Amino acid sequence: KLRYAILKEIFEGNTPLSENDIGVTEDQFDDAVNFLKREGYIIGVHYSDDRPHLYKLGPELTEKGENYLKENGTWSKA
Repeated sequence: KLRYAILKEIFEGNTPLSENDIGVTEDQFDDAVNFLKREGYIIGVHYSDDRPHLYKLGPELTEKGENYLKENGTWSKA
């Protein structure tokens, strides 16, 4: 539901981006990033304190993640 939505925000946002800023809670953003990392949609996810933190350079999209945006792109967001 929010998986593509956050991915799209990453894609054009160029990172980093906040959770409240994209429109979700910490744990929602966290779960999304972790899930997307696991399945292989994005890479460059670095853990700091405990949770994933995005920097200004690092989060890279995979072909699968990029292709996913093309299909699930039919979502009114941004």
